Formats: sequence, structure tokens, C-alpha cells
Amino acid sequence: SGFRKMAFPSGKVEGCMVQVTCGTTTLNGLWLDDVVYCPRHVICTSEDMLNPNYEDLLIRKSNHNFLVQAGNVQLRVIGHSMQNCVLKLKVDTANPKTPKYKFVRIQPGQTFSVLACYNGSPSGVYQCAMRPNFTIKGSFLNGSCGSVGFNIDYDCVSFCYMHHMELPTGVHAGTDLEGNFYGPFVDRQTAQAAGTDTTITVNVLAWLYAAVINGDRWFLNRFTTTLNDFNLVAMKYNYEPLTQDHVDILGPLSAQTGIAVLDMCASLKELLQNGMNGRTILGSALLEDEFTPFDVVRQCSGVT
Amino acid sequence: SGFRKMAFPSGKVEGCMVQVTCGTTTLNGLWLDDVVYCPRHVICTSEDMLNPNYEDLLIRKSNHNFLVQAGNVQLRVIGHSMQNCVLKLKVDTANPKTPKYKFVRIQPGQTFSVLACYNGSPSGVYQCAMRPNFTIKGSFLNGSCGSVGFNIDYDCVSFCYMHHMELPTGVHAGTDLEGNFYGPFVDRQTAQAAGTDTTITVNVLAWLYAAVINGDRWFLNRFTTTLNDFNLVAMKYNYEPLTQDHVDILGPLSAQTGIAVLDMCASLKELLQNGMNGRTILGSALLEDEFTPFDVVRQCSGVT
Ligand SMILES: O=C(Cc1cccc(Cl)n1)Nc1cncc2ccccc12
Ligand SMILES: O=C(Cc1cccc(Cl)n1)Nc1cncc2ccccc12
Repeated sequence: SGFRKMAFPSGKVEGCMVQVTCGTTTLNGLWLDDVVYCPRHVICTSEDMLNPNYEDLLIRKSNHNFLVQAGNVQLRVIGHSMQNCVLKLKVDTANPKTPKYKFVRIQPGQTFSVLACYNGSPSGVYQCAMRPNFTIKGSFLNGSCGSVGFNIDYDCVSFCYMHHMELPTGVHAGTDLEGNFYGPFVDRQTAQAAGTDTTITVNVLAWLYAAVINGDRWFLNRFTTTLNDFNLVAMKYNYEPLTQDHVDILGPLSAQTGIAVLDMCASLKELLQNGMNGRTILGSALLEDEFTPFDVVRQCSGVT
Repeated sequence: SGFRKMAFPSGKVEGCMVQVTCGTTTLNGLWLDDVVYCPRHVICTSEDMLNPNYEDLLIRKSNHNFLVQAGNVQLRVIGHSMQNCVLKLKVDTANPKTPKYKFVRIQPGQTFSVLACYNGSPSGVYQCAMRPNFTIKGSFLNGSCGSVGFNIDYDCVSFCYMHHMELPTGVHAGTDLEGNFYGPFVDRQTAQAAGTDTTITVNVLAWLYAAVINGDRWFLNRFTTTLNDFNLVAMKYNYEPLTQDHVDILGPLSAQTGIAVLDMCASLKELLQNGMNGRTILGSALLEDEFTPFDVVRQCSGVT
């Protein structure tokens, strides 16, 4: 028992991190096979960041201007190309540590691990979620660009995020591994509107099931609700609407605990309306929404 | 910016995890050089767990009864010995992936990363602290024994914890890498008193400095306090007493923010006495105490 914000083991991803330098800018790259993926803003100086024309800026750059370093060895760049907001640097050496991998574009509400890197070296690993407003609440400093987000299925790493920006609000924006930003964000130093950060209702419910599994049952009440009644309360509290797909996804957790999804919804409804009254749930004084029903099941069953 | 419960990259430790089976019991082992370290309770059946005489139980075991598997290859055990509550299995092959390492016994209040494992395979990585009552609030299921806690200094892994037990209360107990339990716990299935779980005051203060660094300044007030006045409030709220050593350890954070330690103490004092009033600090509704002043500085400076 015990429930923790748990990240995937990062070793497979550590073996892919490299440092990419272009001119005066240094950020992280992901080395998979003979290609290094990195944010295209590696070609920009701070001056260029106001209104960059990446196509025009890229024209002034040749293969030899992209300095790629893996550990302490330099990689030879034999090709370069821009795919949306990522640069793909073709190197002459395939990464001998390339794991089995996929490039996936996740949905808002899904969770993933981030290996925060600086100068191609990993500094830490943490678990986060793609928010409904397509931002992430990471922990990133200057130089962390090119740090990636991933999920692991046994031995296959599904890369889902590459870090690009910090918005003026302190939240983070980035792309999938094809260079498409999550959300309406652009790689420009301009006023960008993040949007309402709603709570991922299905994830809160999964975490309430994790609490019951782990013995915290104080919030369980004698009431039930309907999807429509629950959603009237959920909208009022900026919670994502709960759908029948979400009820179905909570099926395994509902079965394991013997608590019907709509009964857990009524518990959540009362927690929203009355607060926690100074009490905690799994050592938290707020409702946690960065665990999916899959994360809860995985953590409570010990999938390796 | 952004502040997260961040763990060390686990790759160096993943390369050391093995599965140790003795009879019907399987748990994790740590393979460093030609020695596999594991909890001595690997020799016990559930029946033996009530009152085990490990010396007598060990006599019935020979090298060939300890099945050590690294990945899918079997390691040949050429020696075995008990050191306090750990078994050290001498194998004929040195781990080719042994990183630079140390065995250290941490103090209550210090933090470390845990690589949770099952059958020698890692499932997740999370950050935790050794509580003042010498328990840890981990996330561990049956089979996780032998999972380790560690810190990394550039390339040197300092192993500090090996998981052994879950107490009836759901908290976890374990040893350092010499087999000495943290706290008064014994590897026996008996009624064991964890003790008062106090709050690590110096860590709360460090996290308050991290909040100011990251822009959350609502809790900063116009007051100051003294160590003795602060401690009168701290004892009332089961907070660890704050000493001049702790004030000194917060020096760098105090300098970076321009907020004197005793002024942050007065802020903490008012947060304790008045509560958060439904507000959050770094996305938390309670005072976080699992970040040391070193963790805060490391995260805010990007040490790799
Ligand atoms: O945001 C940028 C650079 C940038 C500026 C404008 C547009 C684009 Cl695409 N990229 N880098 C950072 C990322 N994450 C965290 C940071 C923390 C401090 C300073 C920079 C940080
Ligand atoms: O506590 C034990 C086995 C045990 C029993 C008595 C004494 C000793 Cl030294 N060891 N194993 C576990 C560790 N962590 C978490 C667990 C969760 C569920 C079931 C067992 C768990």
C-alpha cells in the first residue's frame, strides 16, 4: 500500500539524451537511430525570438553549424530538416542505446513522465499530465528545451512531448515528436493565452478509487448521483464533464472496490460542495487529478 | 520556473536490479560488483515471519538455494552471508553496469529517490523522505522488498535505503545497505510502534523559499519572529524544532530571495496558526516537507 506520484524508470530515455548547440544557443536533443530531434528555436538568438522566420533563419545554417554532443563524443551531422517546430539532425551514427520506440500524440488528461535535462545531461524525473488547456505544469529552467515526456509499455518507449517554451504565466508548452505544439501555442516570444485550466474529473475519480484501495475511506458517503446531476456540480467547479466513456474506463476500479462509479461521483460532489474540512486524502489536502485510471491500476498492481 | 517532486534519473540503479528467489519467496536484489544485496527475509516463508530465527533458518540454506537472475541470465552464487538484516550473495560475475557507488546512512529529514521493483524489474521512480519517526511513506506492494533508495552526486550513486517491510499502518520500514534498520523496527511480523510523525520544519521553510522563487508570495507577511518564539508554535503543531544549524542551511535560499530566515519563520507561524484559507502554495493546499534546502537549490539551479 501507499500511493505516490510515480514516474517511469528513465534509463531508456537517459541513453537518448544529447546536447545540441547552434551558434550561441544550447539545448537538449533526443537521439533515436541516426536522427537527433530538437526544438527548432535552437537556431534563434534572444533577438530573433520576438518574430522569427524559421525558414529564413534556417537557410543561413548548414550541417556543420549544429554541434551535437553525446556524452563527451561529437556526432557528425550529415543532414538537417525542419518538421513543424522540430529540427531533425541526421547524424552518421545510429544511437547504440536506441530503445524500442513510438511517437504518439497524447490527449489532454493523459499523464507522462518527464526527464528534465540540461546540456544533454539528465537532472531529474517527474510525473505530470497534459492539462485540458494543453499546457503542462512542469519544472523547467533555461536550457531544459528538448527535454522529453514519455510513457513505457514493458520495453517500448512512447515519446509524447518535447519541451519548447515557458509561457509568461510559468506554465509550459511543447510539441509532440513530429513538432506540432500541444494547444494553440507558437514558438514565439509573444503574448500567448493559455486558457482555463480545468480539473480532469476522470483522474480525480481514479485517485478517489486509489484512496479507498489504500484505506482512506472517510469521504465515502451514503449517496449516489446521475451523470447529468454530477456534471451540473462539476461545471460549477471548472471540472471536465464526465462521460459514459469515463464511467467505462473506471470499470476495473469500480469492480475492485465494489463502489459504483456514480456513488464515487456523489462522494466527489460532496467533497466539492463542502470542502475537505482540514482533512487529507492520500496525504493531500486537495483533489489530485494527475493520475489516470490506467496509472492507478498500474501502481496498485505493480506492472514492470 | 515550476516546482515538482523530482526524483533522480534511475538508469544507474536500473542496471543493478536483480531478482533473488529462495524457496517460494522472490524479492529484489541490488547487484554491485560481485555481490547481490537483498533483505534477509528472502529465506522465510509466511509461517516463519511470526518469530524467525534467521541464523537457524540460514543454516538450512546453501549457495544453490539462492536463485539470482539478472534480466534473463542466471548468476552463479559462490558465497552467502548475513550482515544484520541483509544477505550478501557473492556471485561469480561482477556487474558490468556497476556505477560509482557509496553506502550511506541518512538522517531523518533527508530525501532520496526510490526505484520500486518487482521480480528484479523496475516499475517506477518516486521521491520521498526519511520521516523523523524513521518510516518512509512509499508506494510498495508485495514483492517490492529489496527495492532501493538512493541519491546521485554527478556520477556517484549513494545507496541509502533498502525496502524490507510494510507496517500494519501502511507506512514502510527498511534498512541502510549494511542491513541496519532505520528506526526501532525489526524484520518480524509483530506489533511495531512507528511513533509520532512530525513535520520536517527546515524542509517546509526550504519549500516556502522555492515558492517565493517561483512567484507564489501571498503568504509573505510584515512580521518577524525569534527561534524560541517560532519553536513554541512549531512544537504545538508537531513540527520539528528549528535550530541555528537549520537557519545556516537555509542561508543560500535566504540570500537568493532577500528574505531573512526568521521572517520566513514568521510567515510559516501565521500559516500554521491561521491555515491556508482555501489557497494553495506551489499547487499544494498543505505545507510540503519532502524537499530539503539542498533539493530546492538543486532544482532551482539545474544540477545534472
Ligand atoms: O521559453 C524558453 C525559450 C523560448 C522563448 C520564447 C519562445 C520559445 Cl519557442 N522559447 N525557454 C524556457 C523553457 N522552459 C523554462 C524556462 C525558464 C526560464 C527561461 C526560459 C525557459
Ligand atoms: O512486509 C512485507 C513482508 C514482511 C512481513 C513481515 C516482516 C517482514 Cl521483514 N517482511 N512485505 C511488503 C513490503 N512492502 C509492501 C507490502 C505490501 C503488501 C504486502 C507485503 C508488503
